Amino acid sequence: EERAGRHCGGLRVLNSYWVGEDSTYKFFEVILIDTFHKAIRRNPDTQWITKAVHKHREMRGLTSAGKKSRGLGKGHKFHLTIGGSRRAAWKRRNTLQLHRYR
Amino acid sequence: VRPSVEKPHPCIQQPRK
Amino acid sequence: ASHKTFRIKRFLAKKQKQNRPIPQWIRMKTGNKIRYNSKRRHWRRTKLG
Amino acid sequence: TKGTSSFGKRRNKTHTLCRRCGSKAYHLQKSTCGKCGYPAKRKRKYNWSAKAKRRSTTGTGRMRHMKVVFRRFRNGFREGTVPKPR
Amino acid sequence: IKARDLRGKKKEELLKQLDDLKVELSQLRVAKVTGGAASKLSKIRVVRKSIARVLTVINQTQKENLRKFYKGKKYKPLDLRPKKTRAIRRQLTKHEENLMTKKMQRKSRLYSIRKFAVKA
Amino acid sequence: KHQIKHAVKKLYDIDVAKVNTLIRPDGEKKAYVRLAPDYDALDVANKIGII
RNA sequence: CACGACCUCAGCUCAGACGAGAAGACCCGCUGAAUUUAAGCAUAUUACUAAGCGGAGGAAAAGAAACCAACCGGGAUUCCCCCAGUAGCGGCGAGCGAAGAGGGAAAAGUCCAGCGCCGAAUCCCCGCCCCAGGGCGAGGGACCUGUGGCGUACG
RNA sequence: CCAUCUAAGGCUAAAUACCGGCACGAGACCGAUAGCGGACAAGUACCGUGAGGGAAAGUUGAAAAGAACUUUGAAGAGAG
RNA sequence: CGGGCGCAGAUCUUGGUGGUAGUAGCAAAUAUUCAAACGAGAGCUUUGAAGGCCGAAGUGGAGAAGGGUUCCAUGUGAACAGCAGUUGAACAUGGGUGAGCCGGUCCUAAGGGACGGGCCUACGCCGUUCGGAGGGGAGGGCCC
RNA sequence: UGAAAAUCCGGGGGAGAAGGUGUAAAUCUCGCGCCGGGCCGUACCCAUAUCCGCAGCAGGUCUCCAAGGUGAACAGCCUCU
RNA sequence: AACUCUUAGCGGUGGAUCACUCGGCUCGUGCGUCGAUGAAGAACGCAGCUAGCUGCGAGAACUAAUGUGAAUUGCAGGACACACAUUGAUCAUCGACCUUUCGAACGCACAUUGCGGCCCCGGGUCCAUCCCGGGGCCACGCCUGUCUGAGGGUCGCC
Ligand SMILES: [Mg+2]
Ligand SMILES: [Mg+2]
Ligand SMILES: [Mg+2]
Ligand SMILES: [Mg+2]
Ligand SMILES: [Mg+2]
Ligand SMILES: [Mg+2]
Ligand SMILES: [Mg+2]
Ligand SMILES: [Mg+2]
Ligand SMILES: [Mg+2]
Ligand SMILES: [Mg+2]
Ligand SMILES: [Mg+2]
Ligand SMILES: [Mg+2]
Ligand SMILES: [Mg+2]
Ligand SMILES: [Mg+2]
Ligand SMILES: [Mg+2]
Ligand SMILES: [Mg+2]
Ligand SMILES: [Mg+2]
Ligand SMILES: [Mg+2]
Ligand SMILES: [Mg+2]
Ligand SMILES: [Mg+2]
Ligand SMILES: [Mg+2]
Ligand SMILES: [Mg+2]
Ligand SMILES: [Mg+2]
Ligand SMILES: [Mg+2]
Ligand SMILES: [Mg+2]
Ligand SMILES: [Mg+2]
Ligand SMILES: [Mg+2]
Ligand SMILES: [Mg+2]
Ligand SMILES: [Mg+2]
Ligand SMILES: [Mg+2]
Ligand SMILES: [Mg+2]
Ligand SMILES: [Mg+2]
Ligand SMILES: [Mg+2]
Ligand SMILES: [Zn+2]
Repeated sequence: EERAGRHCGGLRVLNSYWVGEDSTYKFFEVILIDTFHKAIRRNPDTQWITKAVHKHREMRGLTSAGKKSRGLGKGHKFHLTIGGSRRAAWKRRNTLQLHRYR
Repeated sequence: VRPSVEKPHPCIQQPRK
Repeated sequence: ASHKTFRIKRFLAKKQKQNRPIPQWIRMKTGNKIRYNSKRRHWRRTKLG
Repeated sequence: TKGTSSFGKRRNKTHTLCRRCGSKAYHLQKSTCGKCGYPAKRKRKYNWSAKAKRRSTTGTGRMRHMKVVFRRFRNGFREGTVPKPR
Repeated sequence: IKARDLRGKKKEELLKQLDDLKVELSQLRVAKVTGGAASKLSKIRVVRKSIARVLTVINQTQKENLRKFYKGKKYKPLDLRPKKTRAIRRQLTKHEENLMTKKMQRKSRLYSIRKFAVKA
Repeated sequence: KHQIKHAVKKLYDIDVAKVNTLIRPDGEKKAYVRLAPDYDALDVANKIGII
């Protein structure tokens, strides 16, 4: 999905799924959305993807296929990423909180 | 203008007997 | 050399017009604060590449 | 030799003026500038040189069409109307 | 060569006044090389700014006519469109952001937060 | 050479035989317009204010 | 393609749009060292750091539980204090090291697919009529390989 | 046996961060070998093929009133 | 009450100044000489004469690369030209490079490098006459 | 075994075009006439003082032209421009 | 006599010290906006006399508009400026207008102001060919739709 969303810069990746397997290759199908088509901008249930914050969402770990690798969740399994990303948690746990009256 | 200092640009000396 | 490109010749023209001495009336205007052009280059001492 | 007798054979330009950064770094044989990365579409910058980034960052030049955005922002990008005449 | 006086004139006389100011500026460049005088070279900046206000009225008049011409047209030239910034031009218009689907129209009709107050 | 020849035929209404352009060392292009034999460059230079 | 429909795949300086680069303090996804420490050093440490690559926003990311707890039970996420230099990891050496509860800042919750009833009730384009908001056209399409309405774990 | 949630689809403000940018207020700080490399025509002059390296340099007086004029010297430079 | 709080040293940092010191030195490729002019000023500029060297693989006449106004005329003698200067490649004020037939432009050589495709998590890289439905000129009145 | 390409030409080929009794088609100017040729470089030094080596540095830097006498000589020595 | 050393006065060399500060540094607050509608950066050019810096783009040291209400300044000087009353000097603000070339840079390329094509307009040509000048265009990837197609790929009807 990162390889498809980069070749088609004018479209935003929605999701992807598995369609074929082999010993050498894996075949997928990526679903892209043209966020400037009127059939998509005039639908209130699809205007969320037309926002500027979703620019290249598949190469920031926001699609379902790429969000899994970030290792986030709720529970004793996912203490590493408490605070969003694993780097946000690592930064918080290493900042020396020098208070004003310590 | 010139730098303050510049890089400057052989006896073996072993007595035996 | 004698074989120049237009971009090189246009570059040498600007450096030739920048090498002019400071006007005399500029000195009296600034009260001898700017007496000499601090970017005067000589063709033997400074090369422009 | 390797010194004074070898500096006399220097009469062949290696770099020339680039078309994107105006610096004498455009390699002739490699056809690639050594300061801005021309003709690659992305300008080369590196975080291991804070001084090299400070000389060519945004704001060290003129900002012709960007200093106007700063002036139009303080009024809300107002366009299409005219002040009240006398 | 007055700002407000060049607007009542028409295109034929503005251009006629424009070229008559250029033939006067050309005669000042001739005197500038021939030696000129004090009262003669000091008018170069006056004529330069005169052809600027004459040419300004010509430019901002033809654009007002083009804006009246493309008024109501669905497709306008790119220079006649609002140039706010590249991010604003790609945002949802007032019509597209006010679109409220038939589900949250009913939800916003009978489940809207009311105005209440607590005694103590 | 065609624009310079056509410009002087309009600014002063004088025919030109040939034009020799030359970019001076300071970046300014200098032209040598040779007028037709029916016109005299001494009379034209006095009308346009050269002399 | 004798004459059509369709599927699949092409061409254009075809009508209208979109992507590129910059910046990068903060933010997101990868990649990734060694100086240094262990008085040597190889695991460890330095460090899931510097440098390298990609992608954004005024915030980003996270987020409405396949949670914590084992209690008379708590109830999205983020942040601060505390838990705590604690449980634990480690040539168990040097060193590393969270979390539940609790006290605070702020608090807002929800939409599809599926299930299947509603004569596709849906959408874009084009040509228009009225005062950003509503209609028309025996126009051209999209779509039954599924648009829209009701509806989502609280039934 | 009991407790708990319903995974492999989507959205969501506020508390949070901000050595970049625009515009401001302040200081038990530095006072021209200090404080930013840069109080000045400073990332300038200058060096290197290049990546890059990178300075020195503030102060007449309240007001130029910046020394008319005479005199010696070719003139700088002196004497009134 | 708060510190960027006390210097003789660190082949300390930066700036300045001494002894050495009117010292070393201005010694590679044969040479200068008389008169005159200009001038405040002449071994050194200019003119004339005399005597010499480079001796046509030149100390001659023209270019390429490179330099970029150093080219030319006039003026000045502060600084610079390691003595001097009436001189200069210095300083100041003006001026100067004219093309259908000189060269660039045009051609491909080595080689560089797009396109198709493949590869790389990626910025991108591999590859170069092979590989894609890669043919947008020519003709007959619609054919090819 | 000691280059490619632009470009130019000749031949083979006889598809086609030309007029019906004086011309026509066609002419590799075939004798001459008419119009046009844009853009860029162009000064100077090219080396015991205009390049590089911190400099007017005994170094380094690709070529063309090249006289008389002695002599085998573009050697050395002398002379003219 | 000289010369050398010491002390003090004065004068040189040198620049310390002190005083000054339109600079820096640090903290806090409000905003938090670039770009194919051509950005950042770069090149060249622009003032009567202008090298640099700053400001601008062939309308080039700024034009229009509005607020302000008599200057700019080195010497000039001259203002469609001033007795604003022929509605305005300057400054500030900045809703109009303008913004050369390179640059993601976009006809192909660039150590080249090199080499092209299409459409339209004016002139030379007036026998529409050719030449010159002007303007609008021609990159890559991708989306929706139109148009023109291709393959016994799957069929229908003959
Ligand atoms: Mg030199
Ligand atoms: Mg629904
Ligand atoms: Mg980007
Ligand atoms: Mg160790
Ligand atoms: Mg040790
Ligand atoms: Mg990094
Ligand atoms: Mg916030
Ligand atoms: Mg978000
Ligand atoms: Mg909880
Ligand atoms: Mg404790
Ligand atoms: Mg660790
Ligand atoms: Mg989200
Ligand atoms: Mg900040
Ligand atoms: Mg300082
Ligand atoms: Mg600073
Ligand atoms: Mg003062
Ligand atoms: Mg100290
Ligand atoms: Mg000391
Ligand atoms: Mg000697
Ligand atoms: Mg010899
Ligand atoms: Mg000159
Ligand atoms: Mg000379
Ligand atoms: Mg002279
Ligand atoms: Mg001397
Ligand atoms: Mg001279
Ligand atoms: Mg000079
Ligand atoms: Mg034949
Ligand atoms: Mg010559
Ligand atoms: Mg010499
Ligand atoms: Mg004694
Ligand atoms: Mg003493
Ligand atoms: Mg003293
Ligand atoms: Mg542009
Ligand atoms: Zn460059």
